[PDB]
Amino acid sequence: SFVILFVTPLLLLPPAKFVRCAYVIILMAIYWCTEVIPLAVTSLMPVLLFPLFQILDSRQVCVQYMKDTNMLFLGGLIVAVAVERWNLHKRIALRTLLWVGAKPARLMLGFMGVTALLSMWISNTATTAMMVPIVEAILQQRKRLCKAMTLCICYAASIGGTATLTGTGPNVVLLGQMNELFPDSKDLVNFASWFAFAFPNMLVMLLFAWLWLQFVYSKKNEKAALKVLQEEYRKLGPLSFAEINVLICFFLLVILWFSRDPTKYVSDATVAIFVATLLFIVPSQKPKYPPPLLDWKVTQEKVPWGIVLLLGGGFALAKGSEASGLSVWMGKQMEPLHAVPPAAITLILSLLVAVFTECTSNVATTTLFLPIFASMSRSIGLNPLYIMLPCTLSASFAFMLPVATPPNAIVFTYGHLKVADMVKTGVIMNIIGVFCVFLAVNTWGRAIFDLDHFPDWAN
Amino acid sequence: SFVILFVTPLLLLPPAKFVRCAYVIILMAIYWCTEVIPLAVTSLMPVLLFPLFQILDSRQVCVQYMKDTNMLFLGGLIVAVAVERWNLHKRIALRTLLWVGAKPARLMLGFMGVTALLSMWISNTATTAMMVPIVEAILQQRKRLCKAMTLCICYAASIGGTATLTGTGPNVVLLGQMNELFPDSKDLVNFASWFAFAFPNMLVMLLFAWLWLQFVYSKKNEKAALKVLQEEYRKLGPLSFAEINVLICFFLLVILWFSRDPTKYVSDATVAIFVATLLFIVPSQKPKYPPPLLDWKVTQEKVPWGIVLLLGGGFALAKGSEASGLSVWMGKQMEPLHAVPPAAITLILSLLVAVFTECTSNVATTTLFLPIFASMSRSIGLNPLYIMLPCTLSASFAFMLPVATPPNAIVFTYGHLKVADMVKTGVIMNIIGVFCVFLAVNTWGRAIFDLDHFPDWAN
Repeated sequence: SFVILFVTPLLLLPPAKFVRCAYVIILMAIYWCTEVIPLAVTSLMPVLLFPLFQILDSRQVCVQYMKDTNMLFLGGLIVAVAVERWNLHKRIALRTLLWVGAKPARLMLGFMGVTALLSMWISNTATTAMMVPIVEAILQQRKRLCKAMTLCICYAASIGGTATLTGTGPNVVLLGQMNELFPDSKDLVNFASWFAFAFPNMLVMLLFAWLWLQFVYSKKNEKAALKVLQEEYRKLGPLSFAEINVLICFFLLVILWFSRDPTKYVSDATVAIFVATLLFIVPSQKPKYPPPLLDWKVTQEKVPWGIVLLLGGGFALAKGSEASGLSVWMGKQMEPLHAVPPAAITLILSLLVAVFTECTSNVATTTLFLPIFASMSRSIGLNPLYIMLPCTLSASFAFMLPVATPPNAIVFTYGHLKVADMVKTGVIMNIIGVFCVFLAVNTWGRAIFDLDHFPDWAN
Repeated sequence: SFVILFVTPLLLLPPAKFVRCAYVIILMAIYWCTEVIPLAVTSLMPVLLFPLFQILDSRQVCVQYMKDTNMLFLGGLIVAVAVERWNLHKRIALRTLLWVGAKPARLMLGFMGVTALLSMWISNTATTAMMVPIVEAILQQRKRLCKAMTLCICYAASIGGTATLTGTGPNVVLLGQMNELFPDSKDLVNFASWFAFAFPNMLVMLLFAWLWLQFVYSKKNEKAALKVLQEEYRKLGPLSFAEINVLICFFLLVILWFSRDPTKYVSDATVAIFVATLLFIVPSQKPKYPPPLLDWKVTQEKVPWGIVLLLGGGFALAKGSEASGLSVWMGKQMEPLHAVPPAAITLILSLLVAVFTECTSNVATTTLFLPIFASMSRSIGLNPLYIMLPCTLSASFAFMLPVATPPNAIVFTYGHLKVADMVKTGVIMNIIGVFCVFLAVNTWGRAIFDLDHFPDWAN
């Protein structure tokens, strides 16, 4: 019940400041998992508790909630709001679905592919909420096929969100934790490098996921799917001037992100804010002044400020833990794990994170786990990325339960899925994702991020 | 037109870093006044421009957008959302209106008083939006009386918002500018001290405003007003458990604010966040688990995150100006004003700010003006509060034009008001407010804030 979770851990107070910080983290973790209070409200607990426990005064805690990574996430959110408002993502989805065809194998392949590619830029929740209605329309016009198609949308959304830093919350958590715990790693992880590392990983995950879904689960079926796609495309209207401007702004954002990383004042957040500002200036109609692509009302009602506060609370947790000496204590405690082969450590941690994300939020899960893993990596003399990147990717492997991530809840809202089918498919999804992420980290992740050597920024 | 304001100042680039910061500030000021892009989007321009002009890199700029004052404002906003959601503010308004009576003089007095007291805690926009419908209902059940009653609601809302730090945006701007420009002034300005200084000032403004409105502008009229108030009170329902809990949480917030100021880790933001968190825990119904007073959905859709970003942009402007050496340059330039008597300087500045707020947002106006006035005060060896407090109070004196502040727009949305009547009444409002604020700053503001001496935190 809520009462036992609300009251009992809060009254655990009877020590050292690192013990108080560990208590704050454990209480926040319990509130993350149990959802007794909202995620953003839980993320505000550092402001409440660190001054009370004298870890950081209110000024230090409050200045941790908006940062470079948080601003980059906000800019990406604004761009995503612009894309969703002018209905460009559905246009891309329908165009690519028409291009790939409608035969059931390639139909599922195209659905998973477009969901993954759109989830790189649009949020996984929004991508799933847009894509599932098309699946429902096609199915209405086999039970195994229905459940496979419902699962594939959320599975591909979760996989594709990992490909870009702004694609999913755990990636932004990883970037913020890298800047907090390892400040000397100046933009080593960025949009270009993270893309170069995760997009092939995302493609491998998508291919193996599609293969497994074909394993576990035709003319007029193709004709019905084509009819549905064409009818959905006709009501979309002609490619409008606003959609063209949004696409141009998005392409400019992508080009500036990938070109910035082929003193350094300009970062990825600067590019995101630049394009977001342009979205409030670029007209939505031909002048023949026409309204801009975005106004502050829709940006206000559509931006998930709760996730921004969640990221800020994660950064405040990192700051309080680093200042209070908790991270040093954890590193000293679990350095006797320097006897294990790093590969086995990565496999075990990825499996544990993938399992743990089935019960709680991906962003909260990676927020809780990344400081511990970074302390381990610093203690055992291993590259922090070599641990954090696979664990950050595994934080998005919410495949077993509908309550694991909002895309699973969205797909489970429809009646084609039961809990049992989802858990049987999701265990193999978790194993496949862990294997693919392991292979990527051990094969081309090493070249991109220099995982073979202990970096200087890890001390 | 928008095009000339969009393009021409942006292309002014052909110098010294302080010149570039001054250019950024001037461009932001033009965008504040002209409203070419939204206020929050304009507040994000430091992130775009300071890295481009090499004043501050993206990490320094982005960390300025959430701070102690911004968190306190957010907590107060959450508490206000809780009050508005459970319809407690309307209950207080109707109860006090029934208590004061319905005779036209005391009717207007009670309306102005309750609007001022509610605007201390609820936002001026929300207070006006709640209060004007009661006025309309009473009037429906003399043209001069109608226009007087419509003006008085927004006038009292603007006056009452000054009484508390969270009452209006300019006060939060003043607190943030005090922490930015004068870091050594540890919580010299706080909720308790600002209340002790401004609540008598607010009362004097309210009394003189009511007197002037009676100057420029009965049984069954009283009976109709009483009938309207009673009927509005009956549909409100009995005092519910949720309203009692919200009132208790509000009283706890007020008590903790006033008792904290009869190392220092706990601040007013800590109290605001504590009460806001309690609003997500305290039940809204008798357990007989019942839903809490707040959930994150309504808090998300009701909190003005745009104003939070506006405050953050103001803090980033202050940081970039202080770092770039612009403030030193302005102080050196306008120290030849050390020949004027401080009282004349305060009168002139208060008049200029009160006039300038008629054309642009109060928050933007005080954001633009406070750094210049602080630089003046530092240069001429005068207490910065002795200049900033009257100017911060005058920033809320939006009385002449409907476009000056959202309360004026709300009251002007109804047809009882024309622009001419509003400007004639508002010029005398501005003069009266400037005089009252001058008297308060020179009589009891000196005792509270030690305005007679140049403080050490002003260097």
